[PDB]
Amino acid sequence: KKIEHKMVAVNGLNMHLAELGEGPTILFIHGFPELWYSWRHQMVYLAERGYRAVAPDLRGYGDTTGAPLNDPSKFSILHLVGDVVALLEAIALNEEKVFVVAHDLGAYIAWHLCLFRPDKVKALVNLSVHFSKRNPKMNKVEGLKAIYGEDHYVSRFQVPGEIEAEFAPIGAKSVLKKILTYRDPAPLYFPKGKGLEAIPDAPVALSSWLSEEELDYYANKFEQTGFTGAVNYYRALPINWELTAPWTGAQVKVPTKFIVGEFDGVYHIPGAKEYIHNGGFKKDVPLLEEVVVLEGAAHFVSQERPHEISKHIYDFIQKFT
Repeated sequence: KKIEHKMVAVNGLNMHLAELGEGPTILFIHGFPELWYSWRHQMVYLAERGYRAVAPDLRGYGDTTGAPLNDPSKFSILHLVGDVVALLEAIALNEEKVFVVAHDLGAYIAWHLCLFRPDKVKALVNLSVHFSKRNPKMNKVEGLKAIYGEDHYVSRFQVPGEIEAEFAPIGAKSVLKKILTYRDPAPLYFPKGKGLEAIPDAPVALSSWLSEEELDYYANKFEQTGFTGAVNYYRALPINWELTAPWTGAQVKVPTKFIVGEFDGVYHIPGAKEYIHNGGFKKDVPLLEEVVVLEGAAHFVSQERPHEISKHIYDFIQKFT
């Protein structure tokens, strides 16, 4: 029983989907800059325990085709939730509700799926990115720029072609290696012309979870696709902010478990810890169960602590039968 791959017509895309197992569906939604492949350990673990694990490559990523790279407006949170809703209708026709597990920008998508269509989701496991209450004063790009300045990765990703040109002489493999193995709680910085020089390196032994073969899987895909599709998600943040104004004050009503690594940059955004632990998060997400912080772990928890993540998913979703 190997992982099986197929292509599915969804919301104007030809979407690549990996799938393993039979039983109730768990949809796994990857983040940046990742692929379905980031869920490899979880898919095996949950498939072995009687679930059908499905992990697509998102719009602009891997083997999923059809989104115009030159228009970041087509990577809005509304497009992305549209993709997911369409995917579910296509592949989980007889399950009114499915389990969802998501990481990073996937978790951002998943929060909005749950806001827009709670009728589709049975329970949610989100990793790294907590619910963000929409700030009426300004968009997230402006918020983060005001705090961390123009070199902050989100700011540097904004102008089309600028980050792509920065990465071009470096090559996908080195960029991915540097990002995947990053462990410092500061956000990533890409000062113009400096390549990867503003990104500190951790001791090598701390990235032993990533094999060369795993790294090559990612690098091979991104060499082909480039980074534009992925980076366009961040270029859409300003319009996402405008487009989500209808949900000011709305709660996420899906049962949820949130898990984050101690050294994850998003977890160190000013105010985030307070929001997460001191009640704000629970107020917006009333069925949020106790938050989990993984000691000694950074951003890519599914790959860095696969057993801990797989087990946390399993134990949570077992509560619903």
